[PDB]
Amino acid sequence: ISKGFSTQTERINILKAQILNAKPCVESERAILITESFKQTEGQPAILRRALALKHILENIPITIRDQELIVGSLTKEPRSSQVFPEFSNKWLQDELDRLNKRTGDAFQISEESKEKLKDVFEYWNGKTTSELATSYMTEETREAVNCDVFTVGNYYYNGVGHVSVDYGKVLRVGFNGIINEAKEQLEKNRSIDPDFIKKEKFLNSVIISCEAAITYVNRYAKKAKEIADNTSDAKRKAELNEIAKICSKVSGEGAKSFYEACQLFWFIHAIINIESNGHSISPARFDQYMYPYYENDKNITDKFAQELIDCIWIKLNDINKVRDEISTKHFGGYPMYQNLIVGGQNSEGKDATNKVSYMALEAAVHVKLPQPSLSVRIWNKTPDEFLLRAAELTREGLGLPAYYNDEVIIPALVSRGLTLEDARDYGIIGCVEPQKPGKTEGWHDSAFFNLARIVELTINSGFDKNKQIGPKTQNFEEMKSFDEFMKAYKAQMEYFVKHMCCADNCIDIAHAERAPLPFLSSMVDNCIGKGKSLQDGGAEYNFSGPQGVGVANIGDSLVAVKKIVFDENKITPSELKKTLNNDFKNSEEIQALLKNAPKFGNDIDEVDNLAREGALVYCREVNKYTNPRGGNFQPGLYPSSINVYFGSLTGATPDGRKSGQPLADGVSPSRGCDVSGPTAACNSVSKLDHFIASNGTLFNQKFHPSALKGDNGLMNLSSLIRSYFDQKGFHVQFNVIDKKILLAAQKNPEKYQDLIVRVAGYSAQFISLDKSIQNDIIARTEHVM
Amino acid sequence: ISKGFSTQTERINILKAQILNAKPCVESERAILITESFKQTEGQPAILRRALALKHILENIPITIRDQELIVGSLTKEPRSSQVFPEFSNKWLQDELDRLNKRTGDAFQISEESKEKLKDVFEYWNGKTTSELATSYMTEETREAVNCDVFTVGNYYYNGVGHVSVDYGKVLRVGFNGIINEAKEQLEKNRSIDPDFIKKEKFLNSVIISCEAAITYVNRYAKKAKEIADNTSDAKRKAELNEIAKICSKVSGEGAKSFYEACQLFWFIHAIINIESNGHSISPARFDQYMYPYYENDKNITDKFAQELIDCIWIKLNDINKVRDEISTKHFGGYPMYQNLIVGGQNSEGKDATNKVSYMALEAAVHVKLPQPSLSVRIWNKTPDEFLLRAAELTREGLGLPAYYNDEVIIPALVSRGLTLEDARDYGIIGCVEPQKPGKTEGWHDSAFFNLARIVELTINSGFDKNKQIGPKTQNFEEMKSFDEFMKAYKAQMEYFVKHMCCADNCIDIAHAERAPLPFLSSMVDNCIGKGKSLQDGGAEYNFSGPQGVGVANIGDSLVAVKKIVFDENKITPSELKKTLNNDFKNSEEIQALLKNAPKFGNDIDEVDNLAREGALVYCREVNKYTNPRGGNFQPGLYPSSINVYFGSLTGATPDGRKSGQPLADGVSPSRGCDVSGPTAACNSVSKLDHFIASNGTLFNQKFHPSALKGDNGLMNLSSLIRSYFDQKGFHVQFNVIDKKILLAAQKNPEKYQDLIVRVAGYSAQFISLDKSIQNDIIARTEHVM
Repeated sequence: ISKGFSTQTERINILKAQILNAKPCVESERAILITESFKQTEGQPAILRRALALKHILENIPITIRDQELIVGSLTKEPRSSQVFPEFSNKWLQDELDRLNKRTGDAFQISEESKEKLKDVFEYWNGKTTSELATSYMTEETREAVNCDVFTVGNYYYNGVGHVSVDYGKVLRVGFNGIINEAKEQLEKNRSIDPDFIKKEKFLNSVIISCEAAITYVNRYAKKAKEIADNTSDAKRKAELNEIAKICSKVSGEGAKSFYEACQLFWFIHAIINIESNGHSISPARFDQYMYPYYENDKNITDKFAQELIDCIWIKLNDINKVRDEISTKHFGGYPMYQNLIVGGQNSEGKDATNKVSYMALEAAVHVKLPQPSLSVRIWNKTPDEFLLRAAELTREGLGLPAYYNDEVIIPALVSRGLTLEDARDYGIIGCVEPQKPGKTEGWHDSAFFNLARIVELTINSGFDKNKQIGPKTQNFEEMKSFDEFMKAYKAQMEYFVKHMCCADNCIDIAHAERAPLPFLSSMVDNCIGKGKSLQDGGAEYNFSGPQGVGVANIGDSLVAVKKIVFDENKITPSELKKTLNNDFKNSEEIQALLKNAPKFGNDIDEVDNLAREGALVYCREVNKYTNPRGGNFQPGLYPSSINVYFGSLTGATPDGRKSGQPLADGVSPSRGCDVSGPTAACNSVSKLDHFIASNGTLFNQKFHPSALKGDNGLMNLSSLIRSYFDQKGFHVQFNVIDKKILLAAQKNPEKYQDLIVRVAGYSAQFISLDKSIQNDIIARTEHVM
Repeated sequence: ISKGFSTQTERINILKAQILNAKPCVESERAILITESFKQTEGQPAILRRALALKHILENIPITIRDQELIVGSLTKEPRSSQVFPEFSNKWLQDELDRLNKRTGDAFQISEESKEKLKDVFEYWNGKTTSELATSYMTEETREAVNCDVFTVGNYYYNGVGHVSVDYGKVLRVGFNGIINEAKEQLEKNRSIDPDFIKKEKFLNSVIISCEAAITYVNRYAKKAKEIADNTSDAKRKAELNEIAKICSKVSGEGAKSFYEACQLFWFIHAIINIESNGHSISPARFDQYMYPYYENDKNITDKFAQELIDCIWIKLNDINKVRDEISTKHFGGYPMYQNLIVGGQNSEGKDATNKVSYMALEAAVHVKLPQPSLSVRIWNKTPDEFLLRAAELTREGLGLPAYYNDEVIIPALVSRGLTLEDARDYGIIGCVEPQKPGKTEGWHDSAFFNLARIVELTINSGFDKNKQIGPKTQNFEEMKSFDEFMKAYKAQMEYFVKHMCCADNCIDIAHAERAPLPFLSSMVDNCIGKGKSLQDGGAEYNFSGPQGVGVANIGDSLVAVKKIVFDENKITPSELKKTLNNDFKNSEEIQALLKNAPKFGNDIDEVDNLAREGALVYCREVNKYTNPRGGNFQPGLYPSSINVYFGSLTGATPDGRKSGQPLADGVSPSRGCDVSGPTAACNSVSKLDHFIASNGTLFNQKFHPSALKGDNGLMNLSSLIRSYFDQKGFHVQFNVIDKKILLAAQKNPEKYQDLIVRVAGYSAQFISLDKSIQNDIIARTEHVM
């Protein structure tokens, strides 16, 4: 049953326009301030330096209240802009200062004045960043493996970590004063003559200073609100501002006690986190679970105003941005922050937890129609039908939202990783598809991207690449007589690179703990205050590291091709295939056709599906061998953000028929046009993979022609498709519902399609802000009907 | 049976004249070099920065070979001068640049050029020293306790740690190449995917770089030797310089294989240690045990040359110097380095270990007659009579040498602190009187000086001092009715300050580990290479921290006076005594007389000797409660260097009759002229203290009139005095044998007595280089006869 969606107030349109009409730029205030503070704390421990720096920033950072805002708090003067974080890395910025506004995608403006002020910043931070210490900790062998174009650990290397869902619920209940009082109590409790207390004390004091600075920050908006009110004409806007001033004053240090207060305090928590560090994927998680109580108890609010407040937060979540270097930008195209917000699911007791706020979140997506937040819904055996159908309506809107997650697979997967059953049932998603128990984890849910297809090249070329032996010298492909020998060489190549990728991640882990322990963020994740340790030092109850494998379909299709055509049927000799591949099928399209016609993943053909499964398993098993410095384990992920295009441009021709330089498959999805047996057959193939071991998450994309979702019948079919895929143990699925014509038009006349939103992989983005190479990949994806 | 001493070669007199005619100065080379290197290693981990800095220093530090030297290696161009160590502290130097000349005590010259060059040094190291981080780690309350004249933790706060006896024996056998290969083997052993290996690898690589730098340092001298030889006329000196070149070449990286090579390699090890850090008390320890094998196996050497070589080392040990701030200089007056070298004793099997070299060491002291090294002898039940008598002859020479140590007390004391019986039996002395198992310890043997008399003052004034409550507000003295109430208040004051002294020590401990881990020094102490941890990080097998209590006699005499005169006989009320003390006995000498006539420590009077024991035990028991960041325990020591005088000037009048500002007693010695019952009665009193608990060492001074050691009979009396004191469980004892008239003359005409050496406390010094206040204290010490 289609119910349709309500309409947003005019204010929502005003606010939305602010985001879309904004010209993304790089501001310099924060960079100046943090450098300023660090110059004065040279003789203080890192944790105190971080606390004092946050304090200096929050007391001097410019304060902005955009016109018509109900929820205030902006990190940059210009909307949808980015601050700078010199503490992690900055030389890349110094190199790109003049070509930032010359980008085809993810372009950023920067005044001549800002360029001038950053000079001193670059000068001071030379050798004092986390990225430089990280490099120093790595062995020479690891530094080389890092530059072989097999994997990339740049995410946490060039910028902050993030990828966490803080315990918003706790802070909303006790406010910043509560966090302070808790730290003060621990300080009293653990007082001791034991040397260990020395460092624990500095950590706790750092937490106090941080939350105190947070209280100052909120008060600053409180004062600014009045100054605007006193000089605003119409009593309506004046009245709203006086309310804002009043609300900010209360949630200044106290906990929320009304829905409005809860919304504002929630935003300040989220905002401050993004000022302390620029790691993205700061996910609100189960927003409907911790916000509902405040909605239910507020006896003076109307559902209309409650909805408007929510719509404002949806818009504020879009105001945050982050500038990355040229290369990294290809890994995260479309100004993505990946702030995942999930709705629905079950509670810790195993009962359904759908509530009104669950539905208001879905409604907001339609009211705002912006890339953020990354709206998601949890599905389980007892998911109410109305809820799943309502999510289906949203999907039909063509925003790529929401992403669907299967409780039936994730819960068991999390418990096997060490979470209690209660914590597992209460999971939220971080960034793209990474599950975690909110308020208790330091997951590092995206510590690297690993190119699986690249390993196939190395196996065929015995570790030799370009003009150097970059990987182990495994058995020559030419001398192989069985597929087993190929699989052993494949595993040997896999083992070597996974080892160095993880080792590299651990050096970066150490660097962050050594130069950038986060006092503020740590105060909201369990055990940090109790243990007197930061997140970087293992204070979290649960600790993980999550590296992503990219090219699942390419690996499955390649292995079956080598197995069937070379070793089984002997149509080609190893020596012939190797030459053909190294030559990119030049003067040998007969062999390419033979490869392209081989069985392909995504058609419910077990012979290939099982090799895609096994190929991925070799990767996942290698990752499970590793441990991080925080005492946690590494767990495999299979998602790609937008790196499948970049990775593909660095990979030669592969045994599945793909020509050199072409994009790799996205997530665990079948390759372009290879899934020619319908949506269902494709879901059956994907569900054959091991979605339990890849506990860091797997991503599955599917694109339907609009006609497939028309009418109630269309909604019914989408629900069946989803349920059927999840019953077979699928991890996640999300859908694009657009006509190819609209996308093509967008490429011709961007000006006319500024509000066009499309799903990339785990997140939605403004289509015209994506590089052409990413746009084309999306356009080329298989299009299904039901 | 006196045997007199042989005569040194003319060369020794020439080398000796170099030290005495030198004018101590502060050079700037090292300061410039380490600063330059640190600017280039900003992005490296601390351990690597320290390794690279040592490398840069050793490759560019001026090389110097003084005339007629047989053993080469000089740390400063000008003899007996000091290099600078900005990494620990340096602001104090900036403040004293212009008054280093005007000193009455340890005066240092500094060129106008050096002053200019240090400007950059001061500017760069701001906030980057160990002292600044140490302060930052301390709490508010601890910082205050540190600045109220009760104790001082300045030693390891302003400069390096040191106070260690490296495993010289090992390096002499395997050479620097041996250490390097051992580190390389460990690197291959421990190599694993475990995150912990990351930091261990950096440490081991740091060790390699350091030993490699040490190798090139030795080679630079090899090259310089020739460069000089090619420019010297008389074939005799030319031949020596060519021989020096050969030796430095072999010993360059390999172990010694002749007495000469052993002597030269020994000095290089010692010298380089003093280039990496300026922590003093770098003690050669059992020189006779590890040097004897090389002497015995050398078949081409004569005892005359072997002795000359030893005399050369003796002179070289006097070439090293260290500048300290005005205040610290009062704690360590006389240009002291406290390099303790000990001979005799038993081996790990419990058999006597006296050997030929044991005697050559004693002989060397008479040949050179300089303040260093701090010669000592080990004495036990089976010590050969000839040996003890020969040591007695040396004592008669009046150099203050040698210090005597009782194996019968020390061995048991060390075993109770955790050392195996074998390690304890192989102890050597660090600095003044601090015992340790060489090559396996990080003892921190002089982490602080605690003023015991000051606690008595705070007990009487209820923690109120000057114009503020600095200590606990213990029971008001005026309302005390029994001695028990007094002791309880005394313990309460003691507890409070010992707690903060130790906590402060722990913060400094952490600071050194965080900013100054030593790669080179650590490589020669057991478990460091094996554990992949530096000395500062707990790599040593044995770990301790040793704070010194000062004013034992003053505490004993004060407690018996309060007990007897006030509580037992009621001659005066508490209120009256308190008033009289705060008034420094003004217009109440009748009361002072009464206090001075009360029983005094040092006369074999149990009533007072026991309160001296008990008063000291309160201090010792408090210290035992604490542990350091390296997993070790704190152990009490009772010695004062020269701080008894400084501490005295900061202490008001005390209940024993001592007027405000007067020196406190030295070590465990009776106060000036209170021991009026002969040397034996004094020894009996001191032996009543608990010398086992004060495992960090106790110091006992005694001064005899020259007539007491005249003739063989005099030598036998001294042997019996020593035997009796040790049989009664005394820890240590040393004697000054000098005529009062000579010291007074030296004060009147310094120029005439430049070679006059006298015993301060645990070390001998050049009398004229000592400040007048310290000179007078020594002159005022009780003079005994036998």
